[PDB]
Amino acid sequence: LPPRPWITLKERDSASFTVMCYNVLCDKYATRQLYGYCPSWALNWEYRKKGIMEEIVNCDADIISLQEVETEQYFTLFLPALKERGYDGFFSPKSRAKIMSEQERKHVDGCAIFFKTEKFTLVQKHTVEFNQVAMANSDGSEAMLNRVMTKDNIGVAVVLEVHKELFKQLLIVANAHMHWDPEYSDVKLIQTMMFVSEVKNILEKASIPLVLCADLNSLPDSGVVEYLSNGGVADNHKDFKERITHGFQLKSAYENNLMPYTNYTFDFKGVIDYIFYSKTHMNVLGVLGPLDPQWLVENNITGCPHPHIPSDHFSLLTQLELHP
Ligand SMILES: Nc1ncnc2c1ncn2[C@@H]1O[C@H](COP(=O)(O)O)[C@@H](O)[C@H]1O
Ligand SMILES: Nc1ncnc2c1ncn2[C@@H]1O[C@H](COP(=O)(O)O)[C@@H](O)[C@H]1O
Repeated sequence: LPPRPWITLKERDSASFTVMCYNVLCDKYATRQLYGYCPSWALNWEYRKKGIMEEIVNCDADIISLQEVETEQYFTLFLPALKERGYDGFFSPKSRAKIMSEQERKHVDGCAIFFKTEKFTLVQKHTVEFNQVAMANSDGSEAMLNRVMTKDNIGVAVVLEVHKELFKQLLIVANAHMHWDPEYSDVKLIQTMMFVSEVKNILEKASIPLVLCADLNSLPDSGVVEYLSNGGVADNHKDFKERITHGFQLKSAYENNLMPYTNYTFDFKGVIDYIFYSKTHMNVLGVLGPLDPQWLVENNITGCPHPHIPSDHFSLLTQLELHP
C-alpha cells in the first residue's frame, strides 16, 4: 500500500484542525453475497477491524465521524481504543424504537463522532432520527409516510467548545448516513433537508461554525449535493420524483473532483461521502487525496474491501482553518 498524497490548497496563518469522515462497513453487511470478490478471511471482522483501527489511528484526526459502527463494537473497541489516544466520543445506533433481541441490539449500527479532549470540550449532544422527523412533518402527504418514515436512518451532532489556546468559541460537528437505494433520491433529499433544519435549531438553543460529515449516498451532480452546495434547491427538482432553502453557506472540502470515488465496489464507484464546512468561518488548508489508481490497477483491485483495504469506502481527511 502506497501513501495517499496530501493535496495542499491554501497556506496557514486562527485555529487549524483536521476532520476525518469514514464509513467503516459494519460486519452485518460484510457478506460474500454482497462482496463476492473478497476472501472470507479478509471480510471477517476479526481481520478487518485491525485495518479499520490502523486507518483511524494513523489519520490521527482531531475530529472523527464514523458511519456503520456496530453498537457493541463502539463500546468494546472504538471508544476504549480512541480514549487511549486522547479522544472522547458520542454514538447513536439506528432502530432505537424497534423491538429486537439483546443479541440483535449489539449488532445494530450507527453514527459516531469523536474529538480530541486536549482540543475540544463537549457542550451538547443530539441524535436526529429521520423516521420520527418525517412522521411529525408528514402533513397528509402520502409519500412522506410510506417512503420516508419507513426508512430507519439517523444523524448525530455535537456542540463543541474550541479551546482558546488553539488560536467562548463553539463548533457544531454533524455526522449522518442517508438511505442508500438509488431508486430513492427523494428520500435522500428529504433526509438531508430534515438533517440540516434539525441542525439549524440545535444551533439556536445553544453565527456558529458548522462541520458536516456524511455518507449522503449521493453523487456530486445530485439534488442533495446541489441543495447543500448552493443554499437551496427547487421544489420541483427531478430528484423529488413525486425553491427550498437553508440558512448555511457550505462548501465541500473535496470539491472540484479531488477524489474520483469514495465508495469502491465492483458494481459501483463514485463520490458519495462528504465533508462540508461553513465557508464564512473556515477555509480548507488541504485534503488527503486519492489512493493511486496505478496501484489499484497493478494489484488488480476493482472492488473493496480487499486484504489491504478493510472497507468499501475510502476515508476522507481534511485540514481546516477556523476564524472567530
Ligand atoms: N429479549 C427480547 N426483547 C425484545 N424482542 C425480542 C427478544 N427476544 C426475541 N425478540 C423478538 O424475536 C425476534 C427474533 O429474535 P432472535 O431469534 O433472538 O433474533 C426479534 O427480532 C424480536 O422481535
Ligand atoms: N447515488 C447512488 N447511485 C447509485 N448507487 C448508489 C448510490 N448511492 C449508494 N448506492 C449504492 O449503495 C451503496 C452504498 O451503500 P452505503 O454503504 O449505505 O453507502 C453503493 O455501493 C451502491 O451500491
